[PDB]
Amino acid sequence: HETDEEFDARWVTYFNKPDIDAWELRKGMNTLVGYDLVPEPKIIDAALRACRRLNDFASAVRILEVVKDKAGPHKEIYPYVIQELRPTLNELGISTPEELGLDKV
Amino acid sequence: SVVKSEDYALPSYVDRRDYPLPDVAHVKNLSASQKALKEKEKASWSSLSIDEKVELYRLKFKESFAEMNRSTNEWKTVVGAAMFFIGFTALLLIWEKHYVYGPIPHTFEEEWVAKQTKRMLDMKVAPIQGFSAKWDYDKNEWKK
Amino acid sequence: HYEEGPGKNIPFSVENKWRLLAMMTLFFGSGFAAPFFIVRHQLLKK
Amino acid sequence: MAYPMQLGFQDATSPIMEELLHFHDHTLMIVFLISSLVLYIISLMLTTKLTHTSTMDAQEVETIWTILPAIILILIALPSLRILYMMDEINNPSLTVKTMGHQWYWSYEYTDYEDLSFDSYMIPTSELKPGELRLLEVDNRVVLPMEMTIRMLVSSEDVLHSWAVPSLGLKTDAIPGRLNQTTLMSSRPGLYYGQCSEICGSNHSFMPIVLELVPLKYFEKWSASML
Amino acid sequence: ASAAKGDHGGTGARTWRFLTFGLALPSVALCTLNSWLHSGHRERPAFIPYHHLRIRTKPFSWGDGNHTFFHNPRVNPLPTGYEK
Amino acid sequence: ITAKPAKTPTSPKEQAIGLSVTFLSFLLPAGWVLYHLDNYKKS
Amino acid sequence: PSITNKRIVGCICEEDNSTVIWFWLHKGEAQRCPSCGTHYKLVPHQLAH
Amino acid sequence: FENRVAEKQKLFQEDNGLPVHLKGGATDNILYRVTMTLCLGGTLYSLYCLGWASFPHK
Amino acid sequence: STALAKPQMRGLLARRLRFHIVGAFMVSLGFATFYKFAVAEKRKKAYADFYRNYDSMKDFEEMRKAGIFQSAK
Amino acid sequence: APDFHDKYGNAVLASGATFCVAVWVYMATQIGIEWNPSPVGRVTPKEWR
Amino acid sequence: MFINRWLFSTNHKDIGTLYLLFGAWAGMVGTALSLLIRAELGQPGTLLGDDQIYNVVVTAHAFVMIFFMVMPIMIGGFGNWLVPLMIGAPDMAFPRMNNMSFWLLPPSFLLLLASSMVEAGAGTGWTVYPPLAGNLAHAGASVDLTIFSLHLAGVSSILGAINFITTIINMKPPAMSQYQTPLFVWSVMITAVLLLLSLPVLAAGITMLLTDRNLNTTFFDPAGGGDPILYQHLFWFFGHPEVYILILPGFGMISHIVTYYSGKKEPFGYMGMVWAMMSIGFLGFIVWAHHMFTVGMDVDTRAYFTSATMIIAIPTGVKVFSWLATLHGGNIKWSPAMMWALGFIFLFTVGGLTGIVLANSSLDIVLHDTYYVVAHFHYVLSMGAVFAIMGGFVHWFPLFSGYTLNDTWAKIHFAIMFVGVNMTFFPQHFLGLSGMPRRYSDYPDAYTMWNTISSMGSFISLTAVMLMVFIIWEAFASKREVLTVDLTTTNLEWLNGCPPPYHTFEEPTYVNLK
Ligand SMILES: CCCCCCCCCCCCCCCCCC(=O)OCC(COC(=O)CCCCCCCCCCCCCCCCC)OC(=O)CCCCCCCCCCCCCCCCC
Ligand SMILES: CCCCCCCCCCCCCCCCCC(=O)OCC(COC(=O)CCCCCCCCCCCCCCCCC)OC(=O)CCCCCCCCCCCCCCCCC
Ligand code: HEA
Ligand code: HEA
Ligand SMILES: CCCCC/C=C\C/C=C\C/C=C\C/C=C\CCCC(=O)O[C@H](COC(=O)CCCCCCCCCCCCCCCCC)COP(=O)(O)OCCN
Ligand SMILES: CCCCC/C=C/C/C=C/CCCCCCCC(=O)O[C@H](COC(=O)CCCCCCCCCCCCCCC)COP(=O)(O)OCC[N+](C)(C)C
Ligand SMILES: CCCCCC/C=C/CCCCCCCCCC(=O)O[C@H](COC(=O)CCCCCCCCCCCCCCC)COP(=O)(O)OC[C@@H](O)CO
Ligand SMILES: CCCCCC/C=C\CCCCCCCCCC(=O)O[C@H](COC(=O)CCCCCCCCCCCCCCC)COP(=O)(O)OC[C@@H](O)CO
Ligand SMILES: CCCCCCCCCCO[C@@H]1O[C@H](CO)[C@@H](O[C@H]2O[C@H](CO)[C@@H](O)[C@H](O)[C@H]2O)[C@H](O)[C@H]1O
Ligand SMILES: CCCCCCCCCCO[C@@H]1O[C@H](CO)[C@@H](O[C@H]2O[C@H](CO)[C@@H](O)[C@H](O)[C@H]2O)[C@H](O)[C@H]1O
Ligand SMILES: C[C@H](CCC(=O)O)[C@H]1CC[C@H]2[C@@H]3[C@H](O)C[C@@H]4C[C@H](O)CC[C@]4(C)[C@H]3C[C@H](O)[C@]12C
Ligand SMILES: C[C@H](CCC(=O)O)[C@H]1CC[C@H]2[C@@H]3[C@H](O)C[C@@H]4C[C@H](O)CC[C@]4(C)[C@H]3C[C@H](O)[C@]12C
Ligand code: CUA
Ligand SMILES: [Cu+2]
Ligand SMILES: [Mg+2]
Ligand code: NA
Ligand SMILES: [Zn+2]
Repeated sequence: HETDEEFDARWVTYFNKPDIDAWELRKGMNTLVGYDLVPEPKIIDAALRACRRLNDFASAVRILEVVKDKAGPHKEIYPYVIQELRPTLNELGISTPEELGLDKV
Repeated sequence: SVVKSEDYALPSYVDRRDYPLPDVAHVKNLSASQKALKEKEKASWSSLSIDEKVELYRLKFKESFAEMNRSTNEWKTVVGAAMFFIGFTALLLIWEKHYVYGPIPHTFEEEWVAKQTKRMLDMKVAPIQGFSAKWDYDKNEWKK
Repeated sequence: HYEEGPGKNIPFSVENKWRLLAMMTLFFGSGFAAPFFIVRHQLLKK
Repeated sequence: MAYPMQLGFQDATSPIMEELLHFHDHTLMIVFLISSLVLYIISLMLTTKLTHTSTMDAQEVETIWTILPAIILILIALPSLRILYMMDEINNPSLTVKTMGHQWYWSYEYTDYEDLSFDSYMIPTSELKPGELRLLEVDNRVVLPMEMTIRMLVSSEDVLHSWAVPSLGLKTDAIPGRLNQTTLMSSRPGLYYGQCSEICGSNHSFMPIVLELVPLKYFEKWSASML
Repeated sequence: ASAAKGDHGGTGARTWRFLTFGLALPSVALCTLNSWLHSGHRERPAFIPYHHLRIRTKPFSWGDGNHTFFHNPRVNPLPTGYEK
Repeated sequence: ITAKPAKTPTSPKEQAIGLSVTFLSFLLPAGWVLYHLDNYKKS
Repeated sequence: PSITNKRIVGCICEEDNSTVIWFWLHKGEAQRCPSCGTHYKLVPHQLAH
Repeated sequence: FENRVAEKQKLFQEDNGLPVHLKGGATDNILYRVTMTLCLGGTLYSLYCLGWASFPHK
Repeated sequence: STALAKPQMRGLLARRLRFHIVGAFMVSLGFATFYKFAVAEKRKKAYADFYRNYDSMKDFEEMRKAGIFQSAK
Repeated sequence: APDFHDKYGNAVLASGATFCVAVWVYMATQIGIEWNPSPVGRVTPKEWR
Repeated sequence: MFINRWLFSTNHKDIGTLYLLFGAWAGMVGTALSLLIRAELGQPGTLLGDDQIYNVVVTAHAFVMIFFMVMPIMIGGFGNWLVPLMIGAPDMAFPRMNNMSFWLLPPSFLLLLASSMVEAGAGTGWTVYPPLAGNLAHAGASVDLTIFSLHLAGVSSILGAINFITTIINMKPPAMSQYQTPLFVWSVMITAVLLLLSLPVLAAGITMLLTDRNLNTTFFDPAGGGDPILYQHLFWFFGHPEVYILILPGFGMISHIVTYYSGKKEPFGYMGMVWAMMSIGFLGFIVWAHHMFTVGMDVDTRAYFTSATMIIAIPTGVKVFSWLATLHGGNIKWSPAMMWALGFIFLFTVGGLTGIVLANSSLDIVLHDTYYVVAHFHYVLSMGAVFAIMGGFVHWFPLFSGYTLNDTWAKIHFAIMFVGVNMTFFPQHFLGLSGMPRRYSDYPDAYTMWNTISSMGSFISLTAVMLMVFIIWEAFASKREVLTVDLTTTNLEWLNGCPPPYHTFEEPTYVNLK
């Protein structure tokens, strides 16, 4: 079908819709995590900013958790994605699951 | 917090790592302070304290990913109990041998077996691989 | 109407767990014992 | 006969039984491979936290796992049917023997030349001689000439039985009103044992078959002595 | 009746395509395999000039008059026997 | 699946009773027949 | 249509999907099919309809 | 004959809570009791016959 | 500090599957080779070696002298 | 809070295994069961005729 | 109210419950019979008596497990509970006839028990071949009571088959095509077609046996020109479809369980799964004489039945691979029902493969009427049909009852049963290859070691069965009421709550056509 870039672009466009609603945010993330991939930082970036326009801090944190979960045993992926998101995390005031202690069992 | 049976037709909360954003919030009713916190959530999140961010997370969700995904000691119980009941089974077999089974036939007496073995060797039972093949007819012993 | 809900859509009572244990014990126990007593019966004939 | 802790077939006494052993080895290898492959794939599907739960297209992969099994079946069927037809090949026996099943013993008739027939009963366990085998010995063995093609004809004068000798690869049902044929050829002298192989009542476990394979001249003198 | 399967929940094109690819063409493929195995030329039988066979009451209107239309030299003898 | 806590909790002691009674309901009648097999055959 | 205030909907998202998506539709604002977002609204009545 | 189906439709649709097998009136009750009595009585008799046939009779 | 490099992020399940289906195929060939040597060929060779110089009359005479036969003392 | 398995798992596992091994070993070796193993390498053949 | 509800039922759930209770009780009877077999064989010599009492036990073991445990549980129990809910139907097509299918089974079971109490019982094998089953070698009532038991069970299932086919064809939502119904529903429809076609032929054959026994016919008696082998053809024309009847609803439940506990909304390859079950159903009618390779059939016939039998591996292999592909990428929930299904996939495959060994008529000469056959069919029945039953039971028990099992105990139960059945049946392959016959009460001494192990295995399985009863007791004793069930959007039978109301889908589902 579509290239990797066409896929990422569709998903960036989806979350960037200015008046995206909460149902669409959930439908988007719950659909995305069914694919065999960890979403590119640019996708996650768009989804966090959707959380911001929806005034939903908690879902922003959950999205970071599911990025880590989708990586499975590839422990290098999540710190890379956080690294790439740090400007957005700082701009939006999103704390990571780790900074909130939510990575404790 | 309290899920009721008469709610089964309504959208419900679940913690599943493959359904990260459930259909409802974990906590729907809000106290005065929790209302104020949701109002503050409309302003910059950088002004929320860590405790306020955690509280917002726990209003939305019940367990974190780390919590819902935790490993448990259950296997110890399962494997140990199964071995217990398998051991119990051996008690039934001891009982059966003691109270139900009588003597086995005289053909398992050591001398009978020794004679039956030689006669099987004399008729060359399974002489290519199975039985007599393993006997050294020249040295008159089992092949090493 | 008929009773609905857990413990009510079955032909046996689950209102007291010890009466239930006795009922289940007779029910499954009678099925498991029957072949042994049929064997005994056939042995006692001839 | 079988021996203690035996895992596979009794050693082959006839060329057909040897053929079966090699074909069984061939088939068992496939069985082990496929069952191992499935167990292994199970474990592989179950050992990762990575997920892919969206809809998966099936067309391409189902070619693989229809065509590969079809090929494997054909690799089984070809040697299977070869042995089948070779067992049916014409061979020109030099002797015919009949056996009739009964509740609960076998009778044998060797009527090419004289009227020779006798009954063959299990030796009771209380009467075994030291070294003899429980539930397998008979009073009158089926003596036969080694290294010759023998026509066995099987029937029954009462209920179903079945006449089997595993180390020669033989099992032919014994049906009243019907005369079933099989062919027997022992590469070796000796004693070859089998057991009734169709449920036939109270002593089905206790009506065995013992063949005694000897040189032709010994068979002839035994036959004369059994008249 | 006698077979098995079991649809009939509503007949349509999708069901008949399912039957075409899932039962009918597989049958043809199996019979094609079976035929591809039991091929190979059988030994031809001794010629015997039976008078009820190789009938010739009038010459055929083609060739030399004595060959059938799809004459196969390997397996079709003339009234006088197999050809060279 | 999720569920309510037990309406009538079955303690370990109660489970030990239920399991013991269950097992004995299978084992004692068969055990009695099998113990007496000889008396049945020798009859 | 419904003679009560909720009814189960099954939604076949794309033509010839073999998977049907099932959910309770409740009286009130239209709801979306979980899988594909198609909207549904309940129109309750008495069986004089 | 005359078509009296309408009358039977009225009878069997009467809002009296009776199940269809009794809704004809008192005769249904009698035929039901006869049937059930023969079935239950016959079944007990058959158990008796099993008991009898379960042992030898010299 | 150094940045972390970007790792592969797509198709990780499929990649794992491909690699292990291939390893399974290689092991299946490894086993079939071992089985043909240790079981199938071993059997052919045991039977061919047993019968290569087999003397059925000698075998019979040994059995006869051991007393095993009804028809031959 | 620690659950049943946290509190008791280690002991269920250790005691179950020790019991199982001990009772099967006793059953298999001490009560006269006839396993009838192969005579090969075990039995000295003895004259029978 | 009690009699109206439970003896006069017209409700598919309650009748489903009645079947589940009946089959559970039958399962105890059949388990006890199986322990008597293995007690007899657990040491050399004679325990009970000679082959007659032994093979009355064997014969009853098989009829009980097949006709009173597996088929009532899969079709009468899970079928009645689940099929109407899975298509949104308000009940079965013939809700009152449905009840007679249930109530014919206690009398059928009574007749089988009576057969074993009168005279010396029917010691025939569950195939009931003449002349052993005829009126000279089995004089007296026992075999006729057996025939009649089969008649009633046959009528029960033929009418149930009519009910299920009609319900599944006629009572889906008008927008739902047959290719939008769940796989368990397909598996029941196909099994019901097989029952409809095969049981009348069995009925014809056993009726001929009845008249040979009582009316002086001679269908199977050479003295009148009859043939015992005709009985075998008629019996096995039913008997091979019957084993696919026993496994297909199991395949259906396995598809649902594997899908559910993989966190998937659908099984992999849905139309291939439909194709495979239909192909299995069809091929299952053209293979019966692989039960007859030693009776004296012409060689070309043996070649045909060898080849046709092996074909079935192709659609069955699609199903196995499709289950593996459903697990692939799943968010695997290691529930007890998942463990049952995973054990199914593997052990069923082993038993299918040994069935392909047996399909080779040349090898079957040596394996026929030996324990190798017994090993094949207990891998697909005790570790296949039974594992699917236990998987379905633990999975849907909260739906039927409204209460949860203790999952830790259910995992212990699986573990015990898994050890016990493999310890029972795996050594039977060796006994069969080395030539131990079927239906023997005792064996030459060489066969002792594997028989001893096999019998010890059977006691482990007894312990699992006892534990199962305790687990069900503990669930009803503790009364943990279900709250939320995941994945209802693709598992309609849960969507009316646990347990669902007596009447469901009084207002049908809304499904449009577009
Ligand atoms: C696993 C293979 C199964 C094969 C099955 C084949 C078919 C057979 C029947 C299929 C039977 C399947 C049984 C599999 C057990 C799985 C355990 C588990 O993870 O359970 C889950 C855990 C809790 O786990 C969780 O909370 C989260 C979800 C579970 C973990 C998922 C993540 C896994 C991915 C990570 C792996 C990394 C490796 C990467 C590798 C990748 C490389 C790139 O529960 C626990 O603590 C306790 C569970 C106890 C299970 C014991 C039953 C054993 C029965 C067999 C007979 C035994 C006789 C003993 C008594 C003997 C007496 C003699
Ligand atoms: C398959 C069901 C599960 C397995 C259950 C039991 C598992 C344990 C055993 C089993 C461990 C797996 C290995 C299987 C074969 C072992 C015996 C053998 O040497 O078999 C030889 C042949 C013929 O023999 C001969 O002509 C040559 C004899 C060679 C003698 C050399 C000494 C060999 C060692 C002694 C064997 C010890 C006896 C074992 C006694 C075992 C008693 C229980 O017999 C046969 O055909 C038997 C036919 C069985 C057909 C079903 C195949 C299913 C396989 C599943 C494997 C996947 C991975 C298992 C992975 C297993 C984990 C799931
Ligand atoms: C659930 C019950 C069940 C099932 C499903 C089956 C399935 C099969 N059985 Fe059956 N069988 C019985 C129950 C069952 N059987 C019973 C009870 C008897 C004895 C009756 C009696 O005498 O009392 C019996 C007897 C029996 C016999 C007679 C043996 C004899 O008496 O001498 C034969 C012979 O061919 C046979 C063959 C098969 C085959 C080929 C299948 C096939 O359907 C199996 C196909 C499955 C696979 C092959 C596994 C999955 C496939 C893959 C992973 C694909 C790749 C595989 C290959 C390429 C081979 N069976
Ligand atoms: C479904 C079919 C089925 C099942 C499950 C079994 C189960 C068992 N069978 Fe089976 N057996 C047959 C069908 C079956 N058998 C048949 C057809 C024959 C041939 C008969 C003949 O030759 O004529 C036979 C023959 C046979 C023999 C050969 C007898 C001979 O040739 O002399 C043996 C010997 O060991 C044997 C042993 C066992 C054992 C130990 C079990 C154990 O695995 C059983 C253990 C217990 C269970 C599997 C529990 C049972 C289920 C429940 C309690 C249900 C629970 C209910 C709910 C959850 C709702 N059986
Ligand atoms: C799929 C493969 C076959 C396709 C069909 C092939 C042709 C059939 C055409 C029509 C059949 C009609 C006439 C039948 C005549 C015989 C033809 C039979 C088919 C055929 O082709 O038969 C061949 C003989 O052809 C011959 O004689 C010569 C045939 C040519 C001359 C035919 C002349 C007769 C025409 C009479 C027509 C009458 C029409 C009446 C209609 C009236 C309607 C009211 C057989 O070949 P062979 O070498 O003998 O044996 C083979 C040995 N290797
Ligand atoms: C005993 C039985 C065994 C006998 C032998 C059997 C061997 C079977 C071996 C088969 C290997 C097949 C592997 C296929 C995996 C590769 C496909 C995949 O896993 O990937 C999926 C392809 O899905 C698509 O469309 C296409 C459809 C979905 C593809 C995934 C499903 C196929 C999975 C097959 C699983 C087999 C499991 C084992 C069974 C034996 C997703 O890919 P996309 O690029 O679209 O999305 C990616 C998003 N991007 C574009 C931005 C990156
Ligand atoms: C839809 C069908 C599509 C077609 C598929 C192909 C079906 C073929 C059926 C052919 C039946 C007739 C064949 C007659 C030819 C003679 C055969 C014969 O006469 O065989 C006899 C039995 O016959 C017999 O047909 C017994 C005849 C009845 C056997 C029935 C078997 C199949 C039953 C299927 C029923 C399905 C339901 C149909 C209703 C809708 C056996 O005795 P012989 O074999 O002689 O052995 C003697 C020698 O070994 C030694 O001298
Ligand atoms: C050795 C001696 C053994 C003797 C065993 C005899 C066993 C059985 C005792 C039978 C007593 C029969 C009593 C009458 C049963 C009538 C069933 C009937 O007529 O069933 C109908 C459905 O079956 C349908 O149509 C189509 C089906 C109609 C079936 C009629 C009954 C057949 C009974 C015998 C069946 C086997 C026949 C042979 C097959 C080889 C109606 O279904 P219900 O759910 O009722 O209602 C639905 C409502 O909507 C109707 O208003
Ligand atoms: C195949 C399934 C069967 C599994 C095996 C059953 C396991 C053990 C069950 C125990 O059964 C009891 O055992 C007693 C002996 O231990 C028997 O008492 C008998 O023996 C006693 C001691 O000799 C006497 O006191 C009693 O009067 C006499 O009935 C008793 O009757 C029987 O119920
Ligand atoms: C509402 C439920 C109905 C339950 C009815 C229970 C009826 C019980 C009547 C008892 O009948 C017995 O059965 C036989 C016949 O009825 C008689 O035997 C005799 O009967 C035959 C008469 O036809 C003869 O052929 C035989 O010689 C002979 O055994 C016997 O004397 C008689 O006592
Ligand atoms: C055509 C039919 C249904 C397709 C649909 O309408 O969705 C499909 C469903 C299952 C398919 C079959 C199965 O996938 C099994 C076989 C797979 C082989 O690759 C082709 C033939 C094969 C026999 C397939 C032919 C055809 O594509 C089938 C029969
Ligand atoms: C009385 C009735 C008229 C129908 C109606 O209007 O009631 C008539 C019309 C058709 C008649 C039947 C048909 O003519 C067929 C039959 C013909 C015989 O000669 C008399 C009885 C027979 C069975 C008739 C009986 C009766 O007179 C019937 C039933
Ligand atoms: Cu003769 Cu069994
Ligand atoms: Cu079959
Ligand atoms: Mg047979
Ligand atoms: Na015995
Ligand atoms: Zn939709």
